[PDB]
Amino acid sequence: MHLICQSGDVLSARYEIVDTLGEGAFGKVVECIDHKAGGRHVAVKIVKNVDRYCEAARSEIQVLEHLNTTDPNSTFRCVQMLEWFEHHGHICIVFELLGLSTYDFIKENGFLPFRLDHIRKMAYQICKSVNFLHSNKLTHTDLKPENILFVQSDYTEAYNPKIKRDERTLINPDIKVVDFGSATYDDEHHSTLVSTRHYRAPEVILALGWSQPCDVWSIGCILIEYYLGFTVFPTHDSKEHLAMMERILGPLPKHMIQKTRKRKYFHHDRLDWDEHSSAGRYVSRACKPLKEFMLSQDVEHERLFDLIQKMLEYDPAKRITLREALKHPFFDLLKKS
Ligand SMILES: CN1CCN(c2ccc(Nc3nccc(-c4cnn5ncccc45)n3)cc2F)CC1
Repeated sequence: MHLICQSGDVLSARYEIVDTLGEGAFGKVVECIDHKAGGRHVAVKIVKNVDRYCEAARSEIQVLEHLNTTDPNSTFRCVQMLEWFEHHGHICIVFELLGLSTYDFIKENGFLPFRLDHIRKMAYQICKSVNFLHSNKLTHTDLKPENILFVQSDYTEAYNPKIKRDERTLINPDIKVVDFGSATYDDEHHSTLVSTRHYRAPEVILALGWSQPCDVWSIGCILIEYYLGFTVFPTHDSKEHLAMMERILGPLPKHMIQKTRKRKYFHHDRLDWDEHSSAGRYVSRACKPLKEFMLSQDVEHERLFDLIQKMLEYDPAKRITLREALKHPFFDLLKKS
């Protein structure tokens, strides 16, 4: 992989590598000068030569040709793919250049949460963009802070004596959504497993089928991370996740516990869980009812926490849609002149 990129390398006799932006399971994204587009800077994703990622990359291109044709102005803030190509048998996708991820900024800002007026603007653009997928019979399936990128990443730094550390604040918190490698059409085959551990919806964990709603869950989880600076679901393990869900959101619905073919996770009608074990005590300590995480009782926090609660509905049918989410009172303050 690194054998196929170094600063100075030229790709498709067009793109000159100046910087690695970041790496991942997929491969790496590099910043390039495009010599045949007036020296415009672009991001190029170089995909690991594994069929798994090869397949993912190829569908990502078909989804983005679709989204780009449907929204040529990029009004719904999906990342714009400019073109793609092959370099030593690795698939390469060229995008408009974006800054670092909402995850990166949190991490670099000392794992501090975003301030609320930024969460509102970011939550809206995430909901508008992902709803545009939902309007076009697509589910992203893999929403997480890492896959939400800032257009501009520039920030001011200032010492907050409220928290006794230096705090970084975005100038422009505008975001776009990336990684359509896992995006599935309503008419296409649905994988048994989708989404990253912490942002997996309960319908997905319990193998009850999934669709647009499994995205709304993930967003719910994103907005908590932004509010706190850490996930409220810190775990790799499936059963542990449901146990944390139970402590924060309350008991799983009767019908979902009934219908699930993953009966490994249940003992009659309750989660098969020794609360007095390694994972057990950890959950009792690390989790509490959702509303006990609110840092303020200010009206603006409660209306955010009402949306998060609506997004974390256990039943995907009842679960608020993003068309409704965009109407929620939390966003009234964006629409005031
Ligand atoms: C530890 N962090 C270090 C920073 N990393 C990082 C920062 C900025 C971009 N930029 C960029 N621009 C346009 C498009 C894309 C993009 C398209 N598709 N994808 N897919 C997955 C991830 C990014 C993108 N990325 C890229 C970076 F990797 C992430 C990992």
